Amino acid sequence: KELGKTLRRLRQGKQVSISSLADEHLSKSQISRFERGESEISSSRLLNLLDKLNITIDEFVSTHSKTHTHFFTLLSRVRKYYAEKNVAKLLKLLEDYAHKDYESTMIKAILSSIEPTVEPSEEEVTRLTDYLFSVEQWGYYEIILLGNCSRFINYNTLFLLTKEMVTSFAYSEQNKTNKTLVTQLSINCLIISIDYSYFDHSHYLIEKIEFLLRDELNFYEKTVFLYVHGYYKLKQGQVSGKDDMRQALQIFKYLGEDALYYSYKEHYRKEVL
Amino acid sequence: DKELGKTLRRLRQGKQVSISSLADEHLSKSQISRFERGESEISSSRLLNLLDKLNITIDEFVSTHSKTHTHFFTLLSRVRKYYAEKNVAKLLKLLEDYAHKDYESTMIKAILSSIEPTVEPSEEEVTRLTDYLFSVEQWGYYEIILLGNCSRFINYNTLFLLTKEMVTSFAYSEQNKTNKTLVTQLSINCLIISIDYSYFDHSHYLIEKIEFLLRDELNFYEKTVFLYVHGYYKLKQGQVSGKDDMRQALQIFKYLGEDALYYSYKEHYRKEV
Repeated sequence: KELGKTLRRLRQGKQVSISSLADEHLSKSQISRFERGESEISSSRLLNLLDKLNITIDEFVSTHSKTHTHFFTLLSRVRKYYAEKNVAKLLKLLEDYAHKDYESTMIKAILSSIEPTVEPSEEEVTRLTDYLFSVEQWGYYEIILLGNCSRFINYNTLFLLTKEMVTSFAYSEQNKTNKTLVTQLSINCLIISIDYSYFDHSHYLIEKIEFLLRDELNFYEKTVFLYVHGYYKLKQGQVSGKDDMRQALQIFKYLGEDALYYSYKEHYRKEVL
Repeated sequence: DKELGKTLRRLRQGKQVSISSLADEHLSKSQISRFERGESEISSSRLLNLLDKLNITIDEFVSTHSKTHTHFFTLLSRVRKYYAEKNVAKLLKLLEDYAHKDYESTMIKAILSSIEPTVEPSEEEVTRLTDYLFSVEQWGYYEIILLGNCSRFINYNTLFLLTKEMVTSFAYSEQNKTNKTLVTQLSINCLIISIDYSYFDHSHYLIEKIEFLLRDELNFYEKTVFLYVHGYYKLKQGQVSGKDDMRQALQIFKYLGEDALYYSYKEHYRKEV
């Protein structure tokens, strides 16, 4: 509808003629009618055009519109209403997703942190975990659902799901945005393993987190891991973990991350001191 | 084409979705089948709608399909491999295969120069490259990677002016943020050069842009580098508190076990401070 106009603008900005893009299975008329909005074009031909023009399909669609993934839109709306503490609008979003079981479960799980009246039932959570167990390629969808619902999942199932998510990611194409989320959820499961004294699970998650952080930047996850791993060493007898936690606090302080600094500081004063 | 249908089927299979639930009055279930089998086409908007219905981000599609099926992505993966091995022989065979591709060959020669200084892009090649980058509608991954890898052969004044345009017009995706992160790094790199050449009006402009780019983001690595470089700017303006900023960034590197970064920034600190 308007995809053609986006293609024309980017194509012309690169000074690439339509005649230079045409070949045996892509004519100049097919490109022109698409750019003019007079005809659609096959997805394989668009991907061929974007490849010749060195435009990722992600850059192409995001230039056209921000409305192309309803799940990500739902996450941004929830992110907005949660910051506003807009209870009413979150419950309205819950009514929009009443026919979507997993999404409504996730909305109710997020809603509970600011309104204990709303809570996902155990049958709803079990349906979600059953879905996540049956998934063999963990994607952005699955990772976000687990992370935003982990508070209503028992530790045994949460650790089993985490291990399968990490394993599934290791055999994947290694999407970098998903890697970051998989790393953050593994650290969140590591925290709970240390607090509950499941040091066998803790040692396992530590080795996977180190693997996920290797040859990556991701200084935020490394900073959180420094604190959490030091917390593990403090409960294992090593007093050096106390130095690790203090260094992680200094990192938050030096970078002006006041919210993270004060959030971890009171945790350091409660469970360590 | 046929591989495109294979990608959508395994994506739909991984999400445990049936074809009748994806079908609507725009696309019948039988055509979804024929498309996955490579026996029929679908329009580009139908493909985008299918991915959204499957709750698969366009970034996920890029990493699972475009990464191994587009010219620029496969080129970068070969350059990274041959550069890591210092395989100058495999890099020139690459260049001869991309000799007809102008901007790609310019970048290959610019990267080969760091190991084999007899290879350099001509002044006519750089002018065509900067013409192109000055004239694009938006800065995508392709344009950002070109500037970052060829910046050694661009005079400072053009590099700064190109950096201004890149910051203003880069293709931004909220779900991904890969381009935004690269733009932040290249802006910090241009900031370092502006300080060494004592062009502090350019520096103060880049500082304000980098602070904006780091707002509402994590990116602790870029913030740690920016903390050092901003402290170097402060020191070069008589603000000796910049020394504290530079020492703090070095401590962040040391606490996180980033030895290559710690010693590299330490060496710069011991010389110029």
